[PDB]
Amino acid sequence: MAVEYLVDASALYALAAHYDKWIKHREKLAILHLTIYEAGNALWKEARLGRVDWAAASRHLKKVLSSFKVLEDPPLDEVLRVAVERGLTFYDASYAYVAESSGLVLVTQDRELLAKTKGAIDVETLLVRLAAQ
Amino acid sequence: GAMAVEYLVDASALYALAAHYDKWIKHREKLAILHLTIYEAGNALWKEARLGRVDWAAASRHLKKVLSSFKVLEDPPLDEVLRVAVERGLTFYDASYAYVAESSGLVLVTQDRELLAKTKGAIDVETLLVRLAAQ
Amino acid sequence: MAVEYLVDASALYALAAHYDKWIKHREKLAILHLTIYEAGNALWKEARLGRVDWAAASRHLKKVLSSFKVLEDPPLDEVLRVAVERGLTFYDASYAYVAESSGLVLVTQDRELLAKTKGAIDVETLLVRLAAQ
Amino acid sequence: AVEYLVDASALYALAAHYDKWIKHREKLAILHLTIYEAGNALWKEARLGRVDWAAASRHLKKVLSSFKVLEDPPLDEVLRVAVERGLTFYDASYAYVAESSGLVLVTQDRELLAKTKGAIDVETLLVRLAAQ
Ligand SMILES: [Cl-]
Ligand SMILES: [Cl-]
Repeated sequence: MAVEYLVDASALYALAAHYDKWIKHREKLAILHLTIYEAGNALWKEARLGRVDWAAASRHLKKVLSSFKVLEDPPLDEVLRVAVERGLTFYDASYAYVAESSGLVLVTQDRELLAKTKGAIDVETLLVRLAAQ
Repeated sequence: GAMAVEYLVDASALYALAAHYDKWIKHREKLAILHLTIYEAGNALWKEARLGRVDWAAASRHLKKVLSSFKVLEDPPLDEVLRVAVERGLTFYDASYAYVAESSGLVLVTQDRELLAKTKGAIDVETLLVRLAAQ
Repeated sequence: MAVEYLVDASALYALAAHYDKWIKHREKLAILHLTIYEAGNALWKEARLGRVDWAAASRHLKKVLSSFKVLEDPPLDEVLRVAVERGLTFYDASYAYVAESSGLVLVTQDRELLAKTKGAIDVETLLVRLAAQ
Repeated sequence: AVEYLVDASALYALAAHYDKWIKHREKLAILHLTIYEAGNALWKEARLGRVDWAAASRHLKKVLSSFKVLEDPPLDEVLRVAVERGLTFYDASYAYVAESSGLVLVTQDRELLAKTKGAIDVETLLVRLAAQ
């Protein structure tokens, strides 16, 4: 119990393939309402370019996302400031803001975020940390 | 959640409405947005700031208040939306709106012509304003 | 003209892994100027997401793009008309207009563009055709 | 000759200040990309209700045609500029050409103004032409 990591869309995407390795740790994981849509839009672009099992895959992504705790939305107010100050998009900035102000570890697969978010790690790093418990 | 909601407002509409507070404020219980709406409105203001909007900060505070006035619905099932996306040739983001409006029997208010076309019962901000003026 | 096919970003991106299969038919393969940027952006997103071999891969992509002939830019007002009438992005509409306008076969991996561009085909269909020659 | 490389956000604003720069056109160039980005912005406005999109598309055609068009950069290079300076491949494309070509990047994008040596905005470009 008690959230420790905030997972963004590219991290969630990577994680969907290691279900077993982390579900037992699902209590330490969270996302934003935003992630659901971003994961969806990414699955959508794949179906647009030919992914055949998009439907089945769509069900599995749904199951993966259901495993996570969902945090409250950050104030648009603050996020914009962080986006303007760090050269991030409003989307990425939302994760950086919530992670730092909430004292959480931001798991992302983006190189820009890892570098502009204090304490940010990648999916792999998250895995070693979880396996060590 | 609530139930006095008749309209689902999207980012493009919300943005237009932001400059017509008075005409709809007293009807607020009738309008709703999705969580996604918060980020989309933000991303739009963000782009203006990136392009040199002087008052982005002040404007962000205003946009914030405007958003606080709306009821926020629950997130839709991912798979359903993806299907609507694929079927009507919409982005997953825009399909989230079409699905929720039609699934809940709500009127989608959008400024996007494509959405108006593929979402049954959808109206634009102007149409929304007239309907409110008469009630 | 000897050119028969207009290849877009999604087509071009896949084609890059079947170099030998089309390189001999190259003089029948063309792209738009936009194609360069779109392809570079796709690789960029991959690097932003942790693609280690992005330095070397960008070189392979350059070579790939160099094998294609580059068509002249379409009229903005025409491309917009198509984008608005068929519900396509301006970028996508470009390919639709040029291909149909020039009597070429649009090769796209985008279901949306296939369904909306008269004669459009996918990469697989392109290969089988070149195979018959 | 060419002195300034104008991107999409800049090209778009300048389209309202035609008389202020035509006579200076030969000093103005874009990328092939600039055509697609401009058209995509008008498309968004048309999608969002703009009524005079057809007419507006013609004026944009004329404006865009008044600019020389540089050769496409080595996808090779550009990518590097973008990874290092945290830009997108599109923006980086402009930072590369202007620099590697000793041109002054003209952009309405704060992020680019700051990551491209000697880059200036629309207003800045307009005061200069006023002088010359
Ligand atoms: Cl960025
Ligand atoms: Cl679309």
